Amino acid sequence: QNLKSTDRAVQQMLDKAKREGIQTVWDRYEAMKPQCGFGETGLCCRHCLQGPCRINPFGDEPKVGICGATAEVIVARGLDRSIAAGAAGHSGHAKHLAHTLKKAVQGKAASYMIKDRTKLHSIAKRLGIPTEGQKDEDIALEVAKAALADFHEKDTPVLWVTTVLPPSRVKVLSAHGLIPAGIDHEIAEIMHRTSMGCDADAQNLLLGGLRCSLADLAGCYMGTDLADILFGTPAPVVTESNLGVLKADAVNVAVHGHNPVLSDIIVSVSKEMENEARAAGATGINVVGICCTGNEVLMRHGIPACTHSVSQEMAMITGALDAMILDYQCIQPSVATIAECTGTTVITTMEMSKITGATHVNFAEEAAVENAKQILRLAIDTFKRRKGKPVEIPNIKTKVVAGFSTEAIINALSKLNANDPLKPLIDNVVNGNIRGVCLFAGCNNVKVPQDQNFTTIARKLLKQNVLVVATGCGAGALMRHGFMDPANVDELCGDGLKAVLTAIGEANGLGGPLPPVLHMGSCVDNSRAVALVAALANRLGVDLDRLPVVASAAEAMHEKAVAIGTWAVTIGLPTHIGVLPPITGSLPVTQILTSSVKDITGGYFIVELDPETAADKLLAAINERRAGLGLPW
Amino acid sequence: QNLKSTDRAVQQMLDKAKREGIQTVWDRYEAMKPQCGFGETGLCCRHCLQGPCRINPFGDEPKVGICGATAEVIVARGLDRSIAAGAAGHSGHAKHLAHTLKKAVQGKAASYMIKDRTKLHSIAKRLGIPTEGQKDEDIALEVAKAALADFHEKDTPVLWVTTVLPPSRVKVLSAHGLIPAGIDHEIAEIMHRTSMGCDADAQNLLLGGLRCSLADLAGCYMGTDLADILFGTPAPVVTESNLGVLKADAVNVAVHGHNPVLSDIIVSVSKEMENEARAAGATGINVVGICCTGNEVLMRHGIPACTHSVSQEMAMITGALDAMILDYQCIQPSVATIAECTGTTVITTMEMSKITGATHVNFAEEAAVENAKQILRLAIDTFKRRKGKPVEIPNIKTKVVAGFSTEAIINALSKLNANDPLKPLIDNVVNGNIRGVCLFAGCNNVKVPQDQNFTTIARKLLKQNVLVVATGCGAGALMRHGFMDPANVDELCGDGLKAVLTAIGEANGLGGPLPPVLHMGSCVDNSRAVALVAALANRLGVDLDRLPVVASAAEAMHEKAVAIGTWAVTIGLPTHIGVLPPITGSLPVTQILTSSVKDITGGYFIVELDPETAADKLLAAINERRAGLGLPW
Ligand code: SF4
Ligand code: SF4
Ligand code: FES
Ligand code: FES
Repeated sequence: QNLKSTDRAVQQMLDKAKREGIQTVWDRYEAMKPQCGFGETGLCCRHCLQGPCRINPFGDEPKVGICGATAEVIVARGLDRSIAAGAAGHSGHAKHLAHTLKKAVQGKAASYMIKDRTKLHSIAKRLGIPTEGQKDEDIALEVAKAALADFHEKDTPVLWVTTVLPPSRVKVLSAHGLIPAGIDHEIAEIMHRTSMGCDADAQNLLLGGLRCSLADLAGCYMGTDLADILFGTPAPVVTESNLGVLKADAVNVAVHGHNPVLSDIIVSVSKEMENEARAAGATGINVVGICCTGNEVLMRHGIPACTHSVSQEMAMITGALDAMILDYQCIQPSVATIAECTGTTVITTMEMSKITGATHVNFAEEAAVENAKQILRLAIDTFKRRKGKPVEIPNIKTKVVAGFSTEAIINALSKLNANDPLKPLIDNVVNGNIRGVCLFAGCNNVKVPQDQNFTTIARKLLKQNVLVVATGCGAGALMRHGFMDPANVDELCGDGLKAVLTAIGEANGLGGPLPPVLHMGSCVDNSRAVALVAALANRLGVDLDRLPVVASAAEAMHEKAVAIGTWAVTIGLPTHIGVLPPITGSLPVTQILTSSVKDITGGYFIVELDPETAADKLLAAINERRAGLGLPW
Repeated sequence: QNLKSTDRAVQQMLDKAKREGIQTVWDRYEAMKPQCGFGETGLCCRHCLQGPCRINPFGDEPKVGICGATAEVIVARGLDRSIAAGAAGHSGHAKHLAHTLKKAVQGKAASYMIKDRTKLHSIAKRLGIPTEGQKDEDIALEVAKAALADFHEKDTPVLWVTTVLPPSRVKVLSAHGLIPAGIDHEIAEIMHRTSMGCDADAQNLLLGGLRCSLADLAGCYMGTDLADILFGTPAPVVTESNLGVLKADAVNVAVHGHNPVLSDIIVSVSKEMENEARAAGATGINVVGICCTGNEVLMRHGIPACTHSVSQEMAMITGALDAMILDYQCIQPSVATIAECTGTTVITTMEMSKITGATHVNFAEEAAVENAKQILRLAIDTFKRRKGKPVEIPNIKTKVVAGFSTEAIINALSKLNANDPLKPLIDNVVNGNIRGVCLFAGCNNVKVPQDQNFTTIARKLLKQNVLVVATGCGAGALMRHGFMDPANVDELCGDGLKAVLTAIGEANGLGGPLPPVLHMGSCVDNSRAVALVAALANRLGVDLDRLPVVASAAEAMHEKAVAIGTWAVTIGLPTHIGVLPPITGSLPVTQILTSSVKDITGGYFIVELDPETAADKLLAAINERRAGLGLPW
């Protein structure tokens, strides 16, 4: 089972599923082999009904699409629709939060409120919305208004791009026409330009894709900003991760999907319902997180993380998961089928994301506390029905220190330098105690043994003194393998990095270091990494493409991860991807994305499936930047 | 060559291309056979990097997507992205026109103006924009404002849906949550819901697709409205079609693509440049149309139509096409490669639609007359370079009467009844002289011998007294085979229909009938058909799904045609498609789109690849509606 997952709790559940004849994501992958080579290389097009068209990677005909579309056009068009789809998901998320903030300050949804007043005012100030003399509810109205207005064309470009990147970066992107006009505007224009008989120049196509990736960044940043206003900016917290956080004698409820609008409320109400749960024979309600909405409540409330991404079905296989509460994105629809076997109540809550066979409970922000009790009451009923059944919760978990928003990282550093909090970080970059910064982001992928690329690359970078930060299921992978436990700093970290992590943790009075990897939050919270890196660029007076900062989507899966990787490249970072994206069928497109895009944005993709080799390449990219700043490396 | 195209001019050029070794769309189709069966049935998914996933239509594994996505989810998600892509193209078109109207009345683009004042005021009135006491430029500002606002969420739904359908239809659609909130909003929500681990219920998915098809209708209607304001509402015109409208001794310039913003200007300036052309040795500038922008200038200016859709390359093979001026959509990118062989100058003009190897000339509405002269001067240079070369223009053309906007049809009918212009049409429906109405729309497709389904079905309906109207390349197909020449009414039309066409043409004082098929314009001008049908519903006091009106996308190709077919079904029409859409891999999805959707919208798809059989089915659908209104049939 070690070939399927490096997670020991997951291996245990794989044996249980095998015993019980429950089919998993790894079984459905095996049954799909060998996979279509035209699709894996990107050489397939179904954009019109004359299709499908395919192109042999090598050999004889077919060599060209029926309408004349070349390999490089087919490959670029497919990549562009992937980016637009990713943009649409982060965008839908952010829009949901904007409507929620508006409803809240309109007296239309009392379960919600302005919790982070300081964040509200600073966002307002960055957007140019006057706060002086204004009611909080009115400033929030204006901020929600601004969020909604960035989805479409208007007199300004998308402000959740132009106001969050340093002016030098914005000017570089404007010079190539890459600043988005509107988030949903860019998505539609991509779908237009990639439809039949439209855009048919690889460079032109890919420039459109860079601009749409910045629409995805906007949606990520907007999501983070709005969730922080509504639910609070994260600060350091300690909790646990992996299947052992389930408790046989509790009502176990997974929150799964993406939007905290839902899960934050589940968390607060579940506390209101402890006695009801106790009456039904449970110790209480055990809320646990899966995928990004689980990261959101881990970051803000210390809710333990159960599992992530590719292994999400295994939480159900324990037999102890009473409910799985979903909103949207990255939920394997297999869970609805598996539920019949495992007794789990799968509940969908959003009108645009249903799963045949799951129970659907409309979630209205207006009725949030009421709807959440209805949902938790299904959970308690389910708990009562497994009275007497044996469960198999692997007794396996790790300790997780998390909650490192950019504000929290700045505050932590401020203990070493109150008026110039970034300076201590930059001092150690310069003296070599910190070689550079690597962001791990994105998914697990069934083609890669689960977490093997994230932990292999992270180990080699940490030994090399790289400051490692993580989000989404990259954070999931590293938390489940101990990388967020400060007790593993001695084992994992090079001396220089250890020194810095220890110097900062001591100064935050905890007699021990920060953890080996800093968990910066959900995948929209990749925007936090951007804020940090942009703050560093600004403090240094250089652009981002001169900083010794890289990203790694080491086991990428979702269209969203493709969108994130592309905007990492667009804002100037060397960006590793550890799964093959469908571009290998076109050497010209590959060459653009791994090399000449350096001349446009200064970032570039690093395609490398071998994790030790990837680590080497990421170190070389870091050290090259070090060299360009005139530092030793 | 009769197996490739039923057009004799196209057959002649196919022989020339074969002789000269120039590869065509039919050669690239042959080279693609046999085509992938997973893609043709819809059983393939590439929405994440764990893919590609496929599902055997029959047999053993694989039976399910790696994430658990079932055949019916994969099929519905693919269909939904097709609809969104179609919506995005009609939407981009309409947006282009809205910005153009705004620029114009802002003094920012003098080449453009309000030409149809009456249309401006009636649109303003239907939108609720006050006109009383207001300057035309201010009303136009407000109308452009309203157009732009329908792309996004706001206090009202999309008004180019809710104000163009009768209230009873809007209430039916609202009851199922099908009214779009915003055009680009719906496109992005589709891309979101169809991304991995999101919407996974076929019924839910397809309801989203119906709503996004109404966003496509909005964009079509908005495009028609805005192009009519700027360039004039069409009125009856006489011209010609097919390759014989090219003239060896003229500068032959094709306008190709979709937006009249461009082609209308090419038309007017080309007249300014006749002497320049005469100086270079040409008789003058011969502007001819291809695909929908060619329909637009045919409808408004009587510009002859050269060719359409699948056979567009053949205009170049004549050796006489000096320039092909493009904006976006449905242009085979092969034209850039073919140009090197044929001497044609291919010119792109829109930043989001370039073709490697073509010359690009930025077109700015602000500089429209200047840019258009630069472009025509490339044309004249090209003409001069084929001095002495032999050309092969097939001496083959048809006469085309066209320009039947809904306003023109109402005016024509008004000659038989001034204050109740629709009544004479309805009288003849009732007495049986008109069996019902069929709209032919959409593309040619290389899998079908060109035009064979459109003319076979049209012949059998016309004999049965059906009033046939047509748009886009369905209009192209029928015009090129004589169906828009009033001299063929005796041959083609049943006696009842002949009677009516003759009664109306005589009353419009022309001593002869209207043509056998009424050309209602480009594919956005399918909205004109909607206005007519809605006016008929309103005059009858019934909804559209009680009218004896059907649609046929008999040789569909583009995502746009899929979008149009789906909104035809959504507003209540029996809607034929004559090519297989990728839904056959899922019987539940097929059953929804061909049968239970009747219970939701009253319309339904009719999938039939055999044209005689299709005609039978369309007649049965018409006669069933006749029966439901209590009429004989
Ligand atoms: S767009 Fe071109 S390459 Fe794609 S399916 Fe249609 S004919 Fe084939
Ligand atoms: S979304 Fe599901 S069915 Fe589609 S490629 Fe990914 S794993 Fe396969
Ligand atoms: S030919 Fe397999 S993905 Fe299309
Ligand atoms: S397997 Fe051929 S279209 Fe994907």
